[PDB]
Parts: sequence; structure tokens; C-alpha cells
Amino acid sequence: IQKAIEENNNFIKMAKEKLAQKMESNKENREAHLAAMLERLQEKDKHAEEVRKNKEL
Amino acid sequence: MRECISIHVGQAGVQIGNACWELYCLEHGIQPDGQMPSDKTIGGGDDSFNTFFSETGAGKHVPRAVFVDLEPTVIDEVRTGTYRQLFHPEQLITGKEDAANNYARGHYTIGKEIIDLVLDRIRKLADQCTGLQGFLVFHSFGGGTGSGFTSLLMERLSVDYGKKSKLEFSIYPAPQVSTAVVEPYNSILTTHTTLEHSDCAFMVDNEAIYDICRRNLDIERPTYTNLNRLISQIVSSITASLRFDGALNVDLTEFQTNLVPYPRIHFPLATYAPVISAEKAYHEQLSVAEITNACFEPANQMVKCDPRHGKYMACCLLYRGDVVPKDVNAAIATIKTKRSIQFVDWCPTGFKVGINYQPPTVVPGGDLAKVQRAVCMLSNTTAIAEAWARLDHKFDLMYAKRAFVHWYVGEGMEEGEFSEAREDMAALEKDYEEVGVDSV
Amino acid sequence: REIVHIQAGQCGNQIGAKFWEVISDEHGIDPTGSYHGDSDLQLERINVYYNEGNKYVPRAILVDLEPGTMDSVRSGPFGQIFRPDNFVFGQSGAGNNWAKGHYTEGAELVDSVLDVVRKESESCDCLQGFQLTHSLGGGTGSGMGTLLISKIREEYPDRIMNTFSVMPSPKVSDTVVEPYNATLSVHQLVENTDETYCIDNEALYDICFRTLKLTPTYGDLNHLVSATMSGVTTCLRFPGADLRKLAVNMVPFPRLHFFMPGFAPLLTVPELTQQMFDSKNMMAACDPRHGRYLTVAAIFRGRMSMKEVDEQMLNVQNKNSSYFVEWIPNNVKTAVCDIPPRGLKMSATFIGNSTAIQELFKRISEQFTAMFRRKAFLHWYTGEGMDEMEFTEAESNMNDLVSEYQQYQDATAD
Ligand SMILES: Nc1nc2c(ncn2[C@@H]2O[C@H](COP(=O)(O)OP(=O)(O)OP(=O)(O)O)[C@@H](O)[C@H]2O)c(=O)[nH]1
Ligand SMILES: CCC[C@@H](NC(=O)[C@]1(C)CSC(/C(C)=N/O)=N1)c1cc(OCC2CC2)cc(=O)o1
Ligand SMILES: Nc1nc2c(ncn2[C@@H]2O[C@H](COP(=O)(O)OP(=O)(O)O)[C@@H](O)[C@H]2O)c(=O)[nH]1
Ligand SMILES: [Ca+2]
Ligand SMILES: [Mg+2]
Ligand SMILES: [Mg+2]
Repeated sequence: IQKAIEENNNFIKMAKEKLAQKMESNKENREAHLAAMLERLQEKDKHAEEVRKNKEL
Repeated sequence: MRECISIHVGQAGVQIGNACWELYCLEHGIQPDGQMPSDKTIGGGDDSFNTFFSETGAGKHVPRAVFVDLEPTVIDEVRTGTYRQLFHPEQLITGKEDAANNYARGHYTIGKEIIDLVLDRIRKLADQCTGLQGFLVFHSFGGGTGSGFTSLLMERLSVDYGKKSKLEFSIYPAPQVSTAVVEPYNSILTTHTTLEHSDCAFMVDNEAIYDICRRNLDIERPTYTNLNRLISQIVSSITASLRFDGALNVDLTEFQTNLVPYPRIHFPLATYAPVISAEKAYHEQLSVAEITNACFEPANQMVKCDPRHGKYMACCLLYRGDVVPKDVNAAIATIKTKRSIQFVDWCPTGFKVGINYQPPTVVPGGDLAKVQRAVCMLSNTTAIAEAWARLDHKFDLMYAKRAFVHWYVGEGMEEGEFSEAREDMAALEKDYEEVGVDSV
Repeated sequence: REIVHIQAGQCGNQIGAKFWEVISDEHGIDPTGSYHGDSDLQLERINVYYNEGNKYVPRAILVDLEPGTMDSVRSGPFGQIFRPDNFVFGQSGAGNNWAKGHYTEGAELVDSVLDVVRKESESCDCLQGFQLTHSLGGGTGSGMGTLLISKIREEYPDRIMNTFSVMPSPKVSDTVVEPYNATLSVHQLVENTDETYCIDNEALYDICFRTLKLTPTYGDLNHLVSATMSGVTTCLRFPGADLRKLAVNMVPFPRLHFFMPGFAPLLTVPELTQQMFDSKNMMAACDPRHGRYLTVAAIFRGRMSMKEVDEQMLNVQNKNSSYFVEWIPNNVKTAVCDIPPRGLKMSATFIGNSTAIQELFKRISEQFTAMFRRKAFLHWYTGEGMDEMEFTEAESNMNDLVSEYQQYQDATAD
């Protein structure tokens, strides 16, 4: 009976853990993808300010 | 005691939940306002129908159910539908933005915003149970909510309720009425993730339910209302042993013992008969032998496959209505001599029989004729793996070119999850091959 | 589920104006904003494009660096139904110069445009995304249009962005530097839009001249565009899928999101279907039988046997299987709307993500390299602060886009 208890608690434990890793790796990946997008749009603004500065020259 | 909690996820799960609960109410004499005149014990009771219905002091019989969707348009129809007074508002949970047929959005981006609320509402229903038996989860494989959020929920239920039984009713995609080209992706992903958290899953091929409505009910282009009223009959036949009493009544859990030889081999093939229009049922009463013979006609299966080219590991017959054992044993004897029922060599060849004497009911205004007797056959056959092979082949075609995969990666998923899920399905296809080979 | 509409440039505002006239009529809206329709289906999805004294105001934003085109909108039909605060115009103009629209005369005004976007979006219960009407041959629609898309994507990174882009054709050339404005704006659309519907003027001109037999004004070309745009948005505007769900199923690869529209008639379901798939009914100057379809979406309008539509769409696929890639199963989706258009008992609109669209980019690239090979008219751009690399980059990016369409046209299942 204690072996049955142990296996149920270990199944609950592993499930809770595997799910926790999934929801963290996904949070990190999505934040990174969205950071790269906003970073590229920052280089467009940097390139645009350099275009307007090259004109007045 | 022995209560069951139903969870309906996404459009398909919700709209099928509507058909089932409407049908349950008709079977138990429960009015749209929740009143049940025949119920003399007010406020509670341990009747068979109390496994699915709780009772209030005002005499209202409330389903032990939860409807969940990431957008509100489908559940709003339940809020303003014929059975609006049947459900407490807290049993109807809705978000604002759907999953867009994206598993990743249903499991992560959007689903993680409502999962805690859903679990809290499921907990409130479980606290009303004196001896909770398990859950019934209705969902599609193809939708982003049906696939993604269902996988997340099943994972969370395993944590919060241990190995308490969880049964699935899953809508297997049919290209025809499908609006998702990425449906194979969502199907493989959800099957892989839920496989270790589900004890028994009943797949329903929309294409099979579609053909049965065109052929047997003479409906040119069936709608979801047509499909769902037929699906509800199958669900009713399967759950009738939990909601009704009877001497010859065999509990679903007892069938489950025979249907699941290994944890991963838990996908029974369902077959239902009779499906007959009123015009044809008039002056033609189908006997026990006729509806039993129809169970072994592949045209009546819920999933497109050929059991005649596979092997059986179990055969269960769930009769309901005017049926006695004498007729059943006579009909089975005939079929045992006229059909190719080949069993694996490590399982006995007997047919397990159950009989519920409450006759079947039909939704008024529907296309299904009211019959005196009906039967649902639950068989565990290797042939159901054909449904995996068709879906895995479509997966492979698109994934070889990484078609549409950027939508999943953009939400935070990795390609490793795709390959990992596809390999699990490959092992499952192999598992169904291994169980069919003869012993040494 | 609200959509925010934006009109930019001369073309963008005239196409957008026609669009609102068509859908306003379909929803029973009069030029003053009142509802006088006979069907409740006209109001079930009215909030998608309109806000609510028991009136309906388009959720639209009109933009242009010159008041000429926009002033004609206020006076024209349905001109008063628009919200006056949503008119945002300058004075100096763009001079059909992409640089002026994307960097100079456009960057100064872009901020005041965003302010109107924020106000409209904050009144949305659940904003789906945006749609833009503009041309790629001008200066405001192309230069400032692409700029505004990049700026909207910063504040609304998780909202779908669609564009109805009018492509330049020598048969209706208003200028000679159009191959520059198109190649520069295409360089942008490849990065910051989820779906782009290529409205090719060459196709509209050939439809008006050959088919309709008009030996053609911008009003004739736009009568096609208004019918195309009405059919495309049908599933959104009448009951019976949000922008993201649509984009998820139509865009197998992020860069390949440029579609060929089609409309019919320009009558039975077989005839209607065959005409809709004919190269003569394409709103883009591309022959689909010179490439392969990655995805297709079709909408049928009118009282017609749905069982017949299902069989006719399965028939065309089977008999034309060679023009649909085998590695995307079930890549043709179809809908039926019981409400017909105006003046037609039954019509059909279709959008296709076909590899044959490279023909459109091959034409714009040839007109570009023909001028860039000699540095013609480059002072209109370098004078605004550009360099030559930015021109070559846009050329290389659009050339790579053609190579990718060819990669998947050649791909095989085995
Ligand atoms: N049998 C049946 N199938 C349905 C029904 N509704 C949708 N489906 C199927 O479900 C699949 C699409 O998933 P849906 O359930 O509609 O989508 P969802 O679960 O709400 O998830 P998202 O909408 O993407 O957020 C397709 O294969 C449909 O054919 C229904 O009422 N009955
Ligand atoms: C010719 C039909 C075009 C229409 N598509 C449909 O009407 C159906 C049939 C409904 S379902 C569906 C899909 C993709 N299912 O998977 N295609 C459509 C509309 C649309 O709005 C764009 C906004 C700017 C205006 C985007 C799109 O991509 O397709
Ligand atoms: N179909 C159509 N195309 C137009 C219309 N007006 C301009 N165009 C095209 O758009 C290009 C010029 O861009 P335009 O929008 O007029 O310049 P802008 O005022 O700076 O935005 C040319 O190639 C024209 O062929 C119109 O009313 N209908
Ligand atoms: Ca009672
Ligand atoms: Mg949904
Ligand atoms: Mg102009």
C-alpha cells in the first residue's frame, strides 16, 4: 500500500514539474521572440533618424 | 455517491455538451427550469441520476458540468438558450480571444490566463460530491482550445486529483467541415500530451458521423446540430449505466476493465444502432438480432477503420430498452458464426453484455426516430490505429516543409515539441502492432 | 471583435471610400449613419466596422499629405458618415516620392495619426487588428503607409495587420518612379504585415478593357476593388473566424503572405466556380496555372445549393490537382453566405496564396532594375537622406521573395 501511495505521489510530482518547465520555457521563448521584434523596429527608428540627419547635412 | 463531473471545452465540446444535457433532461424527466416532479426527495438524494445532477433546496436539478471556451460566442447561446435556467452562471466560463486554431495559444498564451479560474470552478463542484468518481472531458482534436487548453487542463487535473479517472470524448477531424489546415498539428500535439493523463478516450470521427446522417437519415448536408444529436445518443448509451439503475445494468467501470489491457491502449471503437429516420421506422420494428448485426457493419462505426483487417482485444455490448438476455445470447450466437471476429491469442473471446431497461429518448423535432431498443458496442480493436496513421501522415506532409510551424513558434513552442509528439504517436502505432502479434 | 480601418494616400482614400459605401448599403446604413434595414442579420456583426444617438460611425481613419483627395470624400456620397476628428491631413504633400512618405513629410504627421488610432482602439471591446487601403506606386500610400504599419506594430505587436495594396502598372502610370515606390514598400510589407491582398492595376485595366469592354477610368477600376473587398470581408460582416484564425490557416510561411484576389461574375454554381478560378478573373496579373496554390479561401454569396458548392469545389481541386501542393492537405476552405451582394443574385470571391504571384514581383523588379541600372531619378530619394544600399537592399529582398515562391513551387511530397 505504501508503494501504491509512493507511485501516485511521484506521478503527481513529475506532472507538476514537467508542466512547470513547459510553462517557463514557453514564457522565455515567447518573450525573446517578442523582444527581437521590438528590437528590429528600434533599428528602423535608428536608421530613420540617421536618414533625416543625413538630409540636413 | 459516485458522482461524475463533465467538462466541455471549446465550441465542439460545448455544443456537444448542450445536446447531451438536453437529452439527459429528457431521459430523466427534468424540465428546462431544472424541476423534476418525479423526484420526491428534495434537496438531495442518492438516486442513480444524482451521479450527473445535483439538487438545490428549491428543487432544481443542476448538472455537474463546466463549460469553458476562450471566446464567448458559443457559450453565450447557452446563457440565453432554452436551458439557461439549468446552469448556475459560474459553470459557464468564457474568455475574450480564442486560440485561432493554434494549440500553443490554447495551452500557453491564452489558456494560462483562465486555467486557474477553471480549476477553482471545478473544485467547487467536486466539494459537493460525497464520492467523486471521475471526469468526462468533451473536446475537439482540431481546435486551439479543444486541443491546447484541454491538454493543459488534463495535466492540471492529474495534479489536483491524483489518478482519479478521466475519460475523453474527442472529436476526430474530418477535412470536410474543418476550418483548420493545421488540424493535424493540434491533433498530434494534444494526443501526445494527454496520453498519460487519460484512462479511456472515445474518439468520434466527424466524417463517420457525417456519413451516417447522409445515409441513414437522408440529410443532404448535415449540420453540427445533426451530428451532435447523434453523438449525444452514443454518449447517453455509454453513460446510461451510471445514470440509471437496473438488475442487468453493468457499470461502465466494469467494461473499462476489459477494454484497457495496457494504459496506452485505451481507445475503444464505438458502434451504434439503430440510426433510422421516422419514415423508415414506421411499420418496421428492428429486433435485437437486427440492431446487434448492425454493430458489426463498419458503416455504423464512430471512427473510419476496418476491424475485419485487425484483431479484437475486447467486445462489449451496451443494450438499452426492451431487451432480455435470451434474445441477446441468440443474436450473439448467430454473429459468432457469420462474422470475422478474430481475437488476439492472449484475451478471451467472450462478449460482455449490459442491458439498461430505460428505453431511448429522442429530441422532439429531431430527425432520429424513437425506437424501443438500441445498442452501443464498445470494442478494443487494433484497427483504430488506422485513424492514427491517417492523421500522422498529414502531419508528416506539412512538417517536412515546416508549414505553419512559425505560428506555433511565435507563441513560444519549439520544434522539439513537434518531433517529440510525433515520435510518441509512432510508438503508439507500433504498440498497436505489437499487441496484435501472436505469442511465443 | 472590432477592426480598425485606415486609408492613406490618394488611392487609399478613394478605394476606402468606395468600400464603406458598399458595406454601408449591405448593412442598411445611409449617408447620415442611421439604420433603415429590413433584416436583423445586418446588425449582428455591425460592430466589426462601426461604432454606436442611435447612429453608426465607421471605425475608419483617413490619412493623406494633401487635402485634395480627402476634401472630395467629405462632399461625396456617404462623406458625412465619417467622424470629422478622424480626418488627418497635411499640406506639403508627398510628390509621389516614397522617401517623403516614409521619412520626411510622412514622419512629421505619423504621430498625429497614431493618436487617432489609440482613441479608436481604446473603444474596442476586443480589437482584432487593422486593415489598410493604399497604393504602392505613390508616395503617401506607399511611403507613409509602410511607416504607419511599422509604428502600429510597435504599440500593437500582437494584433493582426492586413493591407489592400494597389500595385503599379505602366498601363495606368501616373509617374515614372513607380517601380521605386513599389519595390521600397514591398521591402517593408514582407516584414510587418500578416496578409497582403495584391490589387494589380494591370489586372483591373485588362478586366475593364477586355472583359467588360471599356475602351477605363479610376471609377471603373475601383468598382472592381469595392466588389472584391466586399466579398473578402463577407465572412467577417455576416453570421454563419477572426483575423488571426484566418491568417493562421492562409499563411504557411511568414514572408509568403501575398494573395491573388478573384471575383465572379465579372448563372450556375459550376459556371460560377470555373470562372472564379480562371486567370481572366484574377485581380492580379498572374496566371495561377504557371504556379501552385499553397492555400485558397473562397466565399459564395446568394441562395445556392450548399451541397452543390461542396461538390463543385471538390471537383475543381480533383481535376486541377497539379496546381495545389500535395504537402498541405485540405488547403482549400469555402464558405457560403445566404445574403447576396448588391445587383447580383449570386457571386463568388476567392483569395489564393499562389507561387505564381512571383510573376507580379518579376514585373516590378524588371521595371526597377531598368531604372536603377542607370541611377535614374535617384536624386528625389538621396536628397531626402537615403543611400544607394537601401535601394539595393529592397531589390535583393524582393528577389529573395521570388526565389522562395519558386522553392515551394518545386517542392514535392516524396
Ligand atoms: N461534431 C462536432 N464537431 C465540431 C463542432 N464544432 C467544431 N467542431 C470541429 O472542431 C474542429 C475545430 O475546433 P473547434 O472546436 O471549432 O475550435 P475550438 O475548440 O473552439 O478552438 P479555437 O476556436 O481555435 O479557439 C473542427 O474539426 C470542427 O469540425 C460541433 O459542434 N460538433
Ligand atoms: C474569399 C474569402 C476571403 C475570406 N475568407 C473566408 O470567407 C473563408 C471562407 C471563411 S473561413 C476561411 C479560412 C481561412 N479558414 O481557415 N476562409 C478572408 C477574409 C479576411 O479578412 C481580411 C480583412 C482585411 C479584410 C482574411 C482571409 O484570410 O480570408
Ligand atoms: N485602382 C486605383 N489606383 C489608383 C487610384 N489612384 C491612384 N492609383 C494608383 O496609385 C499610384 C499613385 O499613388 P497615389 O496613391 O495616387 O499617390 P499618393 O497620393 O502619394 O498616395 C499610381 O500607380 C496609380 O495607378 C484609384 O483611384 N484607383
Ligand atoms: Ca432527489
Ligand atoms: Mg472556438
Ligand atoms: Mg496621385
